[PDB]
Amino acid sequence: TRLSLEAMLAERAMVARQDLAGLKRKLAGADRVLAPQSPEQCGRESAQAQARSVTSELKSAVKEAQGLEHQTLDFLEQLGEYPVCGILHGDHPVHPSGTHNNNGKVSVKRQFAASDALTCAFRFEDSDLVRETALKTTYTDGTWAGFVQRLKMQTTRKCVQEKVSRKLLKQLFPYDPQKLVDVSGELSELVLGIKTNAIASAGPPYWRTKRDALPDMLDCVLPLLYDHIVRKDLTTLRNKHPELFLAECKNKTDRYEVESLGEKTRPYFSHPFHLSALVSVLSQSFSGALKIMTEDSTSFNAYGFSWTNGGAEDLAIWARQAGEAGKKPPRIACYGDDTDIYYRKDGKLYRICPDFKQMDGSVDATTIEAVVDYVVDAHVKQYPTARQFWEEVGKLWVEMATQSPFLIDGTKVYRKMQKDGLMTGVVGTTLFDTVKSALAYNDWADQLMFGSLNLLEEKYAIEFFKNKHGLVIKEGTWKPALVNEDPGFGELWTEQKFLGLQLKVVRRENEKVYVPNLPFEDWLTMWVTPRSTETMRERTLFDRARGLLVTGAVFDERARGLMGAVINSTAPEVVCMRVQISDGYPSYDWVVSLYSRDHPCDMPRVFPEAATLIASYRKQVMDTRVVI
Amino acid sequence: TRLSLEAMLAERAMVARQDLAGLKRKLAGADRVLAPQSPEQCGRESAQAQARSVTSELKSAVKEAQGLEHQTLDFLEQLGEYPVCGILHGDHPVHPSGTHNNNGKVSVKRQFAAGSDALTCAFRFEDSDLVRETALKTTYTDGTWAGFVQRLKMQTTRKCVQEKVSRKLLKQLFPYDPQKLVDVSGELSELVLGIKTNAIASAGPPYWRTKRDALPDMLDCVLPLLYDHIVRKDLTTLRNKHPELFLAECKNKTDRYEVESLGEKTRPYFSHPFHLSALVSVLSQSFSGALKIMTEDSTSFNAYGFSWTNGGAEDLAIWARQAGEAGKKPPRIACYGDDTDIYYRKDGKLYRICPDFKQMDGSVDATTIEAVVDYVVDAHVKQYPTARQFWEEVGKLWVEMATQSPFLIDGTKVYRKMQKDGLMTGVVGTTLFDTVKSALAYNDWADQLMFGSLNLLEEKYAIEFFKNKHGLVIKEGTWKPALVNEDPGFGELWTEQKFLGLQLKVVRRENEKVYVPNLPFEDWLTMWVTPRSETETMRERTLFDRARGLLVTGAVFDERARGLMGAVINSTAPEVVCMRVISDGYPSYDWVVSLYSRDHPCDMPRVFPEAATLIASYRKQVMDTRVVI
RNA sequence: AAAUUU
RNA sequence: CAAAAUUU
RNA sequence: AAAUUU
RNA sequence: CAAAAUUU
Ligand SMILES: O=c1ccn([C@@H]2O[C@H](COP(=O)(O)NP(=O)(O)OP(=O)(O)O)[C@@H](O)[C@H]2O)c(=O)[nH]1
Ligand SMILES: O=c1ccn([C@@H]2O[C@H](COP(=O)(O)NP(=O)(O)OP(=O)(O)O)[C@@H](O)[C@H]2O)c(=O)[nH]1
Ligand SMILES: [Mn+2]
Repeated sequence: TRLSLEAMLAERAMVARQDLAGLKRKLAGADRVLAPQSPEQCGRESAQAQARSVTSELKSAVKEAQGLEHQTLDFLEQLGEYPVCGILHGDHPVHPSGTHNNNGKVSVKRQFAASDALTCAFRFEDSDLVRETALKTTYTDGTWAGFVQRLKMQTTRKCVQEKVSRKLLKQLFPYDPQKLVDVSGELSELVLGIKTNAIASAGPPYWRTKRDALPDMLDCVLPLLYDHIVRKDLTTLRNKHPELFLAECKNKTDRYEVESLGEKTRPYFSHPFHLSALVSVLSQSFSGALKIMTEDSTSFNAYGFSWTNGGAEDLAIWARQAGEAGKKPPRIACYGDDTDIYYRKDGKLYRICPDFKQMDGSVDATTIEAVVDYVVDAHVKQYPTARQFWEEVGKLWVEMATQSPFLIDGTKVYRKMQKDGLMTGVVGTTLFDTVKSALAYNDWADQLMFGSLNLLEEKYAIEFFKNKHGLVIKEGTWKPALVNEDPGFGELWTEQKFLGLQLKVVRRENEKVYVPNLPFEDWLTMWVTPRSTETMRERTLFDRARGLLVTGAVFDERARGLMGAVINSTAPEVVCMRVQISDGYPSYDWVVSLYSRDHPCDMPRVFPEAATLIASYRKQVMDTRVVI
Repeated sequence: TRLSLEAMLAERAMVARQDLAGLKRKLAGADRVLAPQSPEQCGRESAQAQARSVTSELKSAVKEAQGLEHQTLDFLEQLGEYPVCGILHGDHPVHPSGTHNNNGKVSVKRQFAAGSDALTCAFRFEDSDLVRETALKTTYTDGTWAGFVQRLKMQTTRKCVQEKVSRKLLKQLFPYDPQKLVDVSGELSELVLGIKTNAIASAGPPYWRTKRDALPDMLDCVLPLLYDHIVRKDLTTLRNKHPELFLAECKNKTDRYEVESLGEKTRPYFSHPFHLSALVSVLSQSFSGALKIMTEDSTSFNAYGFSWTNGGAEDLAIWARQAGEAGKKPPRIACYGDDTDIYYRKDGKLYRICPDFKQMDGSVDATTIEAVVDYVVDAHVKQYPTARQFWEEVGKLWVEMATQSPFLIDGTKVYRKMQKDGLMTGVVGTTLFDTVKSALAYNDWADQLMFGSLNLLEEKYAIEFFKNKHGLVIKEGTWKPALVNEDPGFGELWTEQKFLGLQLKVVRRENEKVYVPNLPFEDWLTMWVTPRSETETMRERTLFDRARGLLVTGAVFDERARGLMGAVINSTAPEVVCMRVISDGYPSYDWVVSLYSRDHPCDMPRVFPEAATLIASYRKQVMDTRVVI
């Protein structure tokens, strides 16, 4: 009741942005700063019909592939059935009563189920292109057949142990010791500091979101785990409550090639919240301290690299200092299985952008153990009072990464027969892949110095990584290319992709700004396969179009036109409504600014008078000093 | 959707306090710090039945009194009918279609309706005969036509006396800090945006909706129009073209009324246009913020701003004691509207009078009103001279609203007060105007004591004096001088009289004396059973809040009232105590004593000390990572 | 809430 | 969405 | 949101 | 709740 008028106006503002009908009415006359758009190609009805037709074909293709028989799970170790956890937190079990329980045994059921975006594509683009694009890739749960095949490939690959030491990791993966979290502090506070996905599964035995399981984890399971860690008593705990150390093997819903649905569906592992949270203390602290290649010339690390705020140009600057192959250091930087390589032949700069196939399967136990050691050691050198505890956590970490028992479908509990091979989904997954990859390329570079310059060639490179590192180069990814070291306006560094994107130079006045880029076809693939009321659907179209523009679609003339069309199609009320109000849009100029070294600024408003129109008030200066 | 666990816990905490069902489950049986309470007298069904029975009698009494004929409104000037305002703000009229409009004329309909959980609680925990007689004596009601018109006439037609007043005299009685005054030479929009108001109060004509709903129409449309016409000396053009912009509504106040006197007494007030009140509030609120009170400055007669808390109750006593021998040295006099505390000595002994004026607004003369407006405007322009002319124009509007505004009552007929004298209660500054008139009269009273007229201490001559010399009527039985207990014993009263509706009492804390407000049980009980007013939960929560409020105001210092409020508090379900709406605390005796003392502020004690952790299902446990393994 | 990436 | 990096 | 006061 | 003062 008793409120200042200023405050009252603010309250009215918030409330107003929730009333769609009122927004629609107040914005109805407003000047709209339209995005650049390409013209319509056909009407709603035709576009919907074409979308329906494509969706219908995809649905049958997916349903057929999902119907395929899957091969036996004999390649895994069998450990029988596990009893459901009996642990109570107050008046309820930590494992909910009616869930994931077949006659007292833990059970799971894999889901393999069978577009607004697609309609937009047909509305604004050539039918044949949209149709062939939409029929090649689909966002899907995948297939049993594909799931099991990839699982086998991930769990039974012949690996090679890397030759690694702390000295070598210090060189390739330098970090700032002062940025490491003081893990000598009290454990509860440290755990409370970790970030996570609130709606991700908390794993066994919570069988609900991390948000829902949080109290059960912190108040009940974590102290129990701590007590048993510090008393060297984990085996008692494991035997009495096996579900506390159980993972779930899941099929990843993803953008999969329709052609290969029955051969390829990615598995990952969801671990218990209490274990992942504990390991995250070390892992997230270490991530925060890690340098990237653009900050330290010895680092092979791109885990942490950003294209924005000069990053794209930093990559180029870093790359150019690469030396003559066999004489001076190349420039190599790794992010998981994805690597950018620069070297000179007769002073000319070359680039390779190779990838590894099902890489996690090739990550050897030595590399995993060395990475855990390096992270643990980094912390205990800086905070020595807590050495023993964190070494124990180190052991759990390694176990989760290599040997965790797991469910797939039903009650049968499996384990990977060999220790080698990374259990994708463990905390630190990406770091493990990055390190394995970097050790291999570090060895590769050493061999160049010893004179073996034929390792620059596809044939010998593929042989080398297979034989010497147990790593499989993805077909067609070893294609050295002459780099455009100083690109012209609108020209590319090379046609190759690193971290899914090409590097290009665009003009601003007479300056060159380095920005990400892809051909239209790639942007279109992303557009028509979203990674998923009428109002929320309309708003999602708006948001996805903005996102793609920002990522680099704005620098492709056809993609920019498509995204702009979608943006301009979004009703004013949907643009301006309160959301989890973002009523700006990525203009070309703003996106260029984002990738440049400019100070951060807000996206331009779609409706510049929205604030005042929504409030039904535009301030007018009234001077109290006037002569009367 | 990626957050820290700490943040996730915080989100869960906020959500949890809104999930009543979950709160109910988690706090069921929780360790509860019970308030002191008197025992149950009867159960709910019996108490509800008794409440129903009392409510039924009150309803008939009110309905009968509302049926009484009212006297004609011929004592006011008639101005005919006003056309509804045609001003548009964008796609809508400022005066909404189909409201307050009788065939194109502004119209209004007075509401006198004949419409308790509180009463049920009273019966649950107190003697039936006492609750019943208490509840039948006072009711919260719209009042009556008969009573409304009688008080309206008394307010608009009283023979007033012009005060002898000047800036010099007001500086003396109403000192202020000039440095606290708002810089009113700033830009107008910013100044207006800075005023506080009641969001759900009527915005008046021509908006005919809440201030919250009318705010854009006011700021964006009407206020600039008003400003343009002010600065061009063109207000009469505006008045003629859009009369509704300068129209008030005369309304009946819903209030606690004696059932006996329903047909004789219902308070009238005036609701003015938002644009005019907002403008004047810039000056008035600024001035209120600068005003000193009697406990800060020995010359001040002003209690507008006084607080009983944080030593205030003791400050009153300290201030009072320095009163001198009547006819030799200054008394101690302090005014808040029509309510005044007076201290003097006869043969060195301290006496107290707590007189009140009857329908005081009717007695406030136009000279006093004009002087107060001048004093406030001048205070600002002395500090910020660049804006003199504008604020003098606002000064003129201010006077017009407080003495001569045209107004509706019921139907389309527009009235005006025939005489300029008499305050139109509801204008911005209402309380200050009353306070000043009252203080001028008492200042004169005190002067006459010095000139030798010591019989003005006596009821007979005091009443005569205020009537004849100031046009003010002392309410009967409010002039009763009393020997003050200057150093009160533990549990003793300063005197039995009320100032600002409360007695002053001394309570013991260890071996210290703390000065606190107090009333007899019957008064607290009257307040309890007549709330100044939806789920069962919100009703239960309101009971909890009213019980706490009364305790804090001083009910905690009466044994039976403390017991009643405590019983209500202890009856409140845990979920209702702990839900999102300080909130989950209760006023213990010790905490309330601390509030009235000069102690630093602290939170009320928790009803459920471990509520936070129980609700979260998490108690932090220290786990040491430095352990040897 | 959204986009890209691994 | 299992862990994650980069964006607004 | 709530109590008292004018 | 017409303007308000004090308080939680
Ligand atoms: O969502 C993801 C995608 C990829 N990765 C990591 O990326 C690495 C390789 O990805 P992958 O092992 O999942 N299969 P992939 O190599 O993509 O097969 P292909 O279709 O031939 O390219 C693995 O080591 C994963 O751990 C993730 O951790 N999460
Ligand atoms: O709710 C209120 C009460 C009082 N007042 C103002 O304060 C003045 C005195 O306040 P008052 O409330 O004590 N009563 P008064 O009308 O003088 O006589 P009576 O009814 O017999 O006790 C009134 O005359 C009004 O101007 C208000 O503005 N609002
Ligand atoms: Mn990959």
